[PDB]
Amino acid sequence: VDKGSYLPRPTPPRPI
Amino acid sequence: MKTYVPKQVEPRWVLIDAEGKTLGRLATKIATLLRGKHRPDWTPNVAMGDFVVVVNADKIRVTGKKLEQKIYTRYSGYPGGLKKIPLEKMLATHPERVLEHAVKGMLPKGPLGRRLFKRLKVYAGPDHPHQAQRPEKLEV
Amino acid sequence: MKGILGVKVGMTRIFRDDRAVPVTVILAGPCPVVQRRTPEKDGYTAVQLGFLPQNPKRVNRPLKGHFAKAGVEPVRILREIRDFNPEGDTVTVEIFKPGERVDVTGTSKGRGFAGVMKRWNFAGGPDSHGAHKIHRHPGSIGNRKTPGRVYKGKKMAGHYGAERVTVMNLEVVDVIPEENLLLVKGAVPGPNGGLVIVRETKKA
Amino acid sequence: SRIGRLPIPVPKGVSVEVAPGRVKVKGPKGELEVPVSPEMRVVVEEGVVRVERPSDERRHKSLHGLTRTLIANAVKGVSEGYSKELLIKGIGYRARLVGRALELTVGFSHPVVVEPPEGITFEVPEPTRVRVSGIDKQKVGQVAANIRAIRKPSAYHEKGIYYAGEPVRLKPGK
Amino acid sequence: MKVRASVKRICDKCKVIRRHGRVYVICENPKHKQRQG
RNA sequence: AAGUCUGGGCUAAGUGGUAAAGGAUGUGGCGCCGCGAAGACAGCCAGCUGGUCGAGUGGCGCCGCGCCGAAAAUGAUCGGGGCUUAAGCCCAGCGCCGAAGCUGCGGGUCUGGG
RNA sequence: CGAUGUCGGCUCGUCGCAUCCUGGGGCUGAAGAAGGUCCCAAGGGUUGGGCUGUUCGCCCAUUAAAGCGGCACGCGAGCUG
RNA sequence: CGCUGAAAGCAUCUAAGCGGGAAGCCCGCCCCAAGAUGAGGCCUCCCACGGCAGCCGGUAAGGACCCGGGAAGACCA
Ligand SMILES: [Mg+2]
Ligand SMILES: [Mg+2]
Ligand SMILES: [Mg+2]
Ligand SMILES: [Mg+2]
Ligand SMILES: [Mg+2]
Ligand SMILES: [Mg+2]
Ligand SMILES: [Mg+2]
Ligand SMILES: [Mg+2]
Ligand SMILES: [Mg+2]
Ligand SMILES: [Mg+2]
Ligand SMILES: [Mg+2]
Ligand SMILES: [Mg+2]
Ligand SMILES: [Mg+2]
Ligand SMILES: [Mg+2]
Ligand SMILES: [Mg+2]
Ligand SMILES: [Mg+2]
Ligand SMILES: [Mg+2]
Ligand SMILES: [Mg+2]
Ligand SMILES: [Mg+2]
Ligand SMILES: [Mg+2]
Ligand SMILES: [Mg+2]
Ligand SMILES: [Mg+2]
Ligand SMILES: [Mg+2]
Ligand SMILES: [Mg+2]
Ligand SMILES: [Mg+2]
Ligand SMILES: [Mg+2]
Ligand SMILES: [Mg+2]
Ligand SMILES: [Mg+2]
Ligand SMILES: [Mg+2]
Ligand SMILES: [Mg+2]
Ligand SMILES: [Mg+2]
Ligand SMILES: [Mg+2]
Ligand SMILES: [Mg+2]
Ligand SMILES: [Mg+2]
Ligand SMILES: [Mg+2]
Ligand SMILES: [Mg+2]
Ligand SMILES: [Mg+2]
Ligand SMILES: [Mg+2]
Ligand SMILES: [Mg+2]
Ligand SMILES: [Mg+2]
Ligand SMILES: [Mg+2]
Ligand SMILES: [Mg+2]
Ligand SMILES: [Mg+2]
Ligand SMILES: [Mg+2]
Ligand SMILES: [Mg+2]
Ligand SMILES: [Mg+2]
Ligand SMILES: [Mg+2]
Ligand SMILES: [Mg+2]
Ligand SMILES: [Mg+2]
Ligand SMILES: [Mg+2]
Ligand SMILES: [Mg+2]
Ligand SMILES: [Mg+2]
Ligand SMILES: [Mg+2]
Ligand SMILES: [Mg+2]
Ligand SMILES: [Mg+2]
Ligand SMILES: [Mg+2]
Ligand SMILES: [Mg+2]
Ligand SMILES: [Mg+2]
Ligand SMILES: [Mg+2]
Ligand SMILES: [Mg+2]
Ligand SMILES: [Mg+2]
Ligand SMILES: [Mg+2]
Ligand SMILES: [Mg+2]
Ligand SMILES: [Mg+2]
Ligand SMILES: [Mg+2]
Ligand SMILES: [Mg+2]
Ligand SMILES: [Mg+2]
Ligand SMILES: [Mg+2]
Ligand SMILES: [Mg+2]
Ligand SMILES: [Mg+2]
Ligand SMILES: [Mg+2]
Ligand SMILES: [Mg+2]
Ligand SMILES: [Mg+2]
Ligand SMILES: [Mg+2]
Ligand SMILES: [Mg+2]
Ligand SMILES: [Mg+2]
Ligand SMILES: [Mg+2]
Ligand SMILES: [Mg+2]
Ligand SMILES: [Mg+2]
Ligand SMILES: [Mg+2]
Ligand SMILES: [Mg+2]
Ligand SMILES: [Mg+2]
Ligand SMILES: [Mg+2]
Ligand SMILES: [Mg+2]
Ligand SMILES: [Mg+2]
Ligand SMILES: [Mg+2]
Ligand SMILES: [Mg+2]
Ligand SMILES: [Mg+2]
Ligand SMILES: [Mg+2]
Ligand SMILES: [Mg+2]
Ligand SMILES: [Mg+2]
Ligand SMILES: [Mg+2]
Ligand SMILES: [Mg+2]
Ligand SMILES: [Mg+2]
Ligand SMILES: [Mg+2]
Ligand SMILES: [Mg+2]
Ligand SMILES: [Mg+2]
Ligand SMILES: [Mg+2]
Ligand SMILES: [Mg+2]
Ligand SMILES: [Mg+2]
Ligand SMILES: [Mg+2]
Ligand SMILES: [Mg+2]
Ligand SMILES: [Mg+2]
Ligand SMILES: [Mg+2]
Ligand SMILES: [Mg+2]
Ligand SMILES: [Mg+2]
Ligand SMILES: [Mg+2]
Ligand SMILES: [Mg+2]
Ligand SMILES: [Mg+2]
Ligand SMILES: [Mg+2]
Ligand SMILES: [Mg+2]
Ligand SMILES: [Mg+2]
Ligand SMILES: [Mg+2]
Ligand SMILES: [Mg+2]
Ligand SMILES: [Mg+2]
Ligand SMILES: [Mg+2]
Ligand SMILES: [Mg+2]
Ligand SMILES: [Mg+2]
Ligand SMILES: [Mg+2]
Ligand SMILES: [Mg+2]
Ligand SMILES: [Mg+2]
Ligand SMILES: [Mg+2]
Ligand SMILES: [Mg+2]
Ligand SMILES: [Mg+2]
Ligand SMILES: [Mg+2]
Ligand SMILES: [Mg+2]
Ligand SMILES: [Mg+2]
Ligand SMILES: [Mg+2]
Ligand SMILES: [Mg+2]
Ligand SMILES: [Mg+2]
Ligand SMILES: [Mg+2]
Ligand SMILES: [Mg+2]
Ligand SMILES: [Mg+2]
Ligand SMILES: [Mg+2]
Ligand SMILES: [Mg+2]
Ligand SMILES: [Mg+2]
Ligand SMILES: [Mg+2]
Ligand SMILES: [Mg+2]
Ligand SMILES: [Mg+2]
Ligand SMILES: [Mg+2]
Ligand SMILES: [Zn+2]
Repeated sequence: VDKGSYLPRPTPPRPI
Repeated sequence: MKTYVPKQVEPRWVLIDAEGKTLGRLATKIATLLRGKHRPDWTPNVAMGDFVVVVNADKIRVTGKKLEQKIYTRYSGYPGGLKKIPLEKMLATHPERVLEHAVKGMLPKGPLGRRLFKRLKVYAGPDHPHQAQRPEKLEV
Repeated sequence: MKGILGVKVGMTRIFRDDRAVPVTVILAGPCPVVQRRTPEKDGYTAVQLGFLPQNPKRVNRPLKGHFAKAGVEPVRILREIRDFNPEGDTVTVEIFKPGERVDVTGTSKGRGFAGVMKRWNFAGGPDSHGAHKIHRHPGSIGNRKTPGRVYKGKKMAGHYGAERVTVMNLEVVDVIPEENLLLVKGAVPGPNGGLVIVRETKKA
Repeated sequence: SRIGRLPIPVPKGVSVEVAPGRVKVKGPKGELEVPVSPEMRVVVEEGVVRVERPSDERRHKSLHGLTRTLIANAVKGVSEGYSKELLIKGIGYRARLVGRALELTVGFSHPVVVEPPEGITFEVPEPTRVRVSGIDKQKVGQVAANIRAIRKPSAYHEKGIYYAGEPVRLKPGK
Repeated sequence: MKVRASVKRICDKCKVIRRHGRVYVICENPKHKQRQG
């Protein structure tokens, strides 16, 4: 069932 | 002065007729003999107890309704792998395991307890193969 | 219980009452008894059968001894049949008459490292609609923190075939004793030239 | 107000030997042994057997009556013998003997063959009455019960295998 | 059979008997047969 | 590690070792009437009385301990083994074991008095 | 909160039983057949479609039946988005 | 669901005892399996080696290496 959404949609970073 | 610690002794072999005796009350004694705590020079970090031979272990006796109600249990590691076996059936199929399981649970866990367990020789029927060792008949 | 060793030679169909019937032909005879197992000696009842003649150049001394005590020429294969005690010193296809039902054991064909789809008939992944490098993949293998592990016996990729298989209750369609031949209805495990065992069925 | 302490008449000439935990009762129709609680003491008097209990607590009172009746039935067993009679009611329904065996023809697609166990005799007078007989009372009642179970009395119709003297209680039909 | 936590006599011909750790009520009337559970 | 310790009693469910309204000829213990050698209760022979049986019998209340009511998700279990005139529960005892508490012996340091 | 990725689907299951079906029963206002209701039972089984992101639900055509729940509303270092 | 049957003269599947009774339970079928360290069993083969429950060395029965391959196979087996 649709409830909240406690996190943004993710995306990977870039270390260096 | 420091406490006496014995040098290795010749262990004693022992014979017990399990017939008609109560499962747990017999097991209790078999364990003690195994640990050798009947010996005045008892040492907790070495095997110095007796070898215990038991006969007529199929004729062990038990109180209450435990023939039909006591459940021995085994988990195989697989899903739904818990097998259940009642006393009655265990006696019918592997009677010596009854007395063996009881005793094993009353031994210490760990490397020594496992060794002490191996010095236990249980048989169904009145005969045992160790007359070579000439075990001394015990009354318990 | 009765049984014989044999080799799988090949498949055909024959005609019987205006019906085509798929058969697998098996070269079974002849099998010399080379040892008997007895309750007083071994604790159970069976007959060790030899099969196929071997160049005695390749049979070592411990094996030579075994054969000699049975008064039997060197054979390539030894295998037992439990609860079988032929009155004879030699076992042939004649122990099976047409209409009998049999159990045939062989060594299945080996697929080596088999994907979860070939091995376990998994559905695999979709082939379009965004499916990402998972077209032949098995999916989830578990749950989460509880139980936080994977069950024993989880169907997974791995070796497949080249293992002992028994197909049961096959009709004996014919037997051609003069060629040590057995015709069995249907399919038998393993490749042509494969060692197989034929036993009287255990179904009723 | 008591069963165990009521004395058991023993006919001529049936004997009653007594052992621990059992009594043997022989007579003109056969012999059979009666297992008895070791807590109870049976007693061999003149032409009569008595049972006495060691106290007046519950288990002992219960064992008392049972033991007396148990032996009384054994006594009557080897002398008079035991029987039960079965009524076969229903049109197509009938019974007959085939050797020692009993053949029930009672509405199935097949007839049913009941084999008499050891110590049991079958009789078919009319083809609608069956007699189960033997020296063992519990065995007779059991087999009789067995025969009846083949086709218990219908609830709506006077049809099936009946006990002699069992009433025909019925429910209305539509 | 009725299976209830409260098994009672329904008619004067009902009988509260107890077999195998369980309380039953048996009777001439089949409807009155009860087992506690 | 130290009692298979002693004496009286209850429990038969492994209760002990997970729960309620409520239900029950479970078992033990008290209590109160009813009914009966002028023959009660039960069963066999009649119409709540009659006849042969020859003892007890039927209802009510409290108390102890148990029974049911009691279905949930990975493999079970009172911590385990195992325990039934107990290794359970109630009452009364004697003994032991058991901590870095207390004691004995030695030492350190501070404080107070010499 | 110096991160425990959040619905639904797909894949793969596994467990519970308050049981949808199949097996065994008692009662029935159970004639038969077919139902009702409660008891035992978790071994196996529990279909394909239209609509909507849907879970759910409705509908079509069937079925022995088209069970209800737990597993981080099972499963995104397995996929989808 | 019964048989027999007291406590409780009747009755009661139960308190002694005995039956019947599920796709379910245990065997039975198929497959793995003695690291089952509780390491099982049978048949066969070699054998009494030289040096000072150990050591160095040469062999026996046998094993491996290497090669030609293989409906066996990732390598390995
Ligand atoms: Mg929310
Ligand atoms: Mg005892
Ligand atoms: Mg003892
Ligand atoms: Mg001792
Ligand atoms: Mg005893
Ligand atoms: Mg028991
Ligand atoms: Mg698992
Ligand atoms: Mg399983
Ligand atoms: Mg399961
Ligand atoms: Mg389970
Ligand atoms: Mg298992
Ligand atoms: Mg299984
Ligand atoms: Mg410890
Ligand atoms: Mg045999
Ligand atoms: Mg083979
Ligand atoms: Mg594949
Ligand atoms: Mg593949
Ligand atoms: Mg491929
Ligand atoms: Mg493929
Ligand atoms: Mg496949
Ligand atoms: Mg496919
Ligand atoms: Mg597919
Ligand atoms: Mg698909
Ligand atoms: Mg595909
Ligand atoms: Mg993408
Ligand atoms: Mg792609
Ligand atoms: Mg899973
Ligand atoms: Mg875990
Ligand atoms: Mg595996
Ligand atoms: Mg392989
Ligand atoms: Mg067929
Ligand atoms: Mg007909
Ligand atoms: Mg019926
Ligand atoms: Mg009407
Ligand atoms: Mg009900
Ligand atoms: Mg009510
Ligand atoms: Mg009333
Ligand atoms: Mg029962
Ligand atoms: Mg009644
Ligand atoms: Mg004591
Ligand atoms: Mg004692
Ligand atoms: Mg005492
Ligand atoms: Mg209980
Ligand atoms: Mg318990
Ligand atoms: Mg409990
Ligand atoms: Mg409670
Ligand atoms: Mg209460
Ligand atoms: Mg109450
Ligand atoms: Mg009382
Ligand atoms: Mg008076
Ligand atoms: Mg009267
Ligand atoms: Mg309970
Ligand atoms: Mg449950
Ligand atoms: Mg349940
Ligand atoms: Mg639980
Ligand atoms: Mg639970
Ligand atoms: Mg559970
Ligand atoms: Mg569970
Ligand atoms: Mg005491
Ligand atoms: Mg101190
Ligand atoms: Mg000091
Ligand atoms: Mg100081
Ligand atoms: Mg200070
Ligand atoms: Mg000073
Ligand atoms: Mg946070
Ligand atoms: Mg960090
Ligand atoms: Mg962190
Ligand atoms: Mg992080
Ligand atoms: Mg995480
Ligand atoms: Mg879909
Ligand atoms: Mg997918
Ligand atoms: Mg799909
Ligand atoms: Mg699961
Ligand atoms: Mg599920
Ligand atoms: Mg489970
Ligand atoms: Mg319900
Ligand atoms: Mg439905
Ligand atoms: Mg059904
Ligand atoms: Mg059903
Ligand atoms: Mg039904
Ligand atoms: Mg109707
Ligand atoms: Mg009707
Ligand atoms: Mg019907
Ligand atoms: Mg029904
Ligand atoms: Mg319902
Ligand atoms: Mg249920
Ligand atoms: Mg199921
Ligand atoms: Mg399920
Ligand atoms: Mg659909
Ligand atoms: Mg759709
Ligand atoms: Mg939808
Ligand atoms: Mg879901
Ligand atoms: Mg809904
Ligand atoms: Mg909706
Ligand atoms: Mg709508
Ligand atoms: Mg249909
Ligand atoms: Mg239907
Ligand atoms: Mg649907
Ligand atoms: Mg529904
Ligand atoms: Mg579901
Ligand atoms: Mg869930
Ligand atoms: Mg979560
Ligand atoms: Mg949730
Ligand atoms: Mg989820
Ligand atoms: Mg929640
Ligand atoms: Mg779901
Ligand atoms: Mg789900
Ligand atoms: Mg997740
Ligand atoms: Mg994940
Ligand atoms: Mg992702
Ligand atoms: Mg997702
Ligand atoms: Mg993760
Ligand atoms: Mg009756
Ligand atoms: Mg009777
Ligand atoms: Mg009677
Ligand atoms: Mg009587
Ligand atoms: Mg009984
Ligand atoms: Mg009892
Ligand atoms: Mg039975
Ligand atoms: Mg019957
Ligand atoms: Mg079937
Ligand atoms: Mg092997
Ligand atoms: Mg094998
Ligand atoms: Mg080995
Ligand atoms: Mg092996
Ligand atoms: Mg090995
Ligand atoms: Mg082991
Ligand atoms: Mg062996
Ligand atoms: Mg070996
Ligand atoms: Mg062996
Ligand atoms: Mg051999
Ligand atoms: Mg020599
Ligand atoms: Mg030599
Ligand atoms: Mg020398
Ligand atoms: Mg060497
Ligand atoms: Mg060589
Ligand atoms: Mg090569
Ligand atoms: Mg190659
Ligand atoms: Mg290959
Ligand atoms: Mg290589
Ligand atoms: Zn009633």
